[PDB]
Amino acid sequence: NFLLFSSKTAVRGIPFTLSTQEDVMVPVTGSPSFFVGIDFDAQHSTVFYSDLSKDIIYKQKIDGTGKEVI
Amino acid sequence: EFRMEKLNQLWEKAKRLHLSPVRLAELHSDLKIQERDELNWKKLKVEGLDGDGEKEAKLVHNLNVILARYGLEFEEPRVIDLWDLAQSANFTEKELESFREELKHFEAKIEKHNHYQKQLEISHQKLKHVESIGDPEHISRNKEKYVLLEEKTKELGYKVKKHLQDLSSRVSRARHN
Amino acid sequence: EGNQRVTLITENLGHPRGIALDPTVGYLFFSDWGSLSGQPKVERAFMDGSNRKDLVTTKVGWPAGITLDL
Repeated sequence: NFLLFSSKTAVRGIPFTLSTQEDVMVPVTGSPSFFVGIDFDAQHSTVFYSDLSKDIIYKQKIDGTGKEVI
Repeated sequence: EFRMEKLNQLWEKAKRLHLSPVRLAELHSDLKIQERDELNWKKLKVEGLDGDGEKEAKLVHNLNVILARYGLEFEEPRVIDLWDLAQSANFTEKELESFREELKHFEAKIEKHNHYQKQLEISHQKLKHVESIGDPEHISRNKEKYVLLEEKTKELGYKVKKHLQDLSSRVSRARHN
Repeated sequence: EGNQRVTLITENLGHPRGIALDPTVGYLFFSDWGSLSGQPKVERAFMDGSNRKDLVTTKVGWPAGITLDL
């Protein structure tokens, strides 16, 4: 488990504990991007997100690979 | 609780003996089961549907056995405070263990400081006695001890205060983050 | 060749610019021309990111580059 959150800059995942602050997933980022929506599919260890700047919904693995357009 | 005449009599004794309530509750259970069997047995006596003594023996066997089963680690207040607060901080187990060792060293420092303050007090008592006596050699010697012992004691005082400030500030920062 | 990604430092990082390291001793140095706390600084860590220190903090300004005299 970890805290998935989204912002204009990037989609990031941080531990729930406030001590070990380092990210636990590869931060999702785009060049003109503006991220709003997020969810996850823990079976495939993927996260869904919507780039409101592109108007596209993506999925991407935790390790940073496997970006695809939904 | 029971229709049966002599089972009502037996059931009163178990209340008088204050037996185990669960076993006492089960004792009602099998007696309520037996009373149906006992009335069933006698129902055959008026119906003449037994002549072999089965329906008597089966019930008295259980009753006879029922007669058996029922008779029928810190020393200074400051380090204690710091440890108590640091328990609720956002410390890693590794940082918590290192912080524990740090409080042990800080505790050694405060014990050294209070020991030398007590030495500074007994040297002050010796100095008071000597000053009352008024011997110039005694005054010079007791000064050579006291005036240098004060600075040694005060240097520890500064060092203990700084260490306390550092530990308290770090714990307070690690409680909010 | 770009395998085995892992993040070392993320807390307070502000604007990290410079970096240098001495594997013979195990220290990692990096500069930061303004933290989330506001202060620009030069700092030192172990090469695993632990035990961070303000190595320089007064009159720091905009530290842009770091090198070591090994």
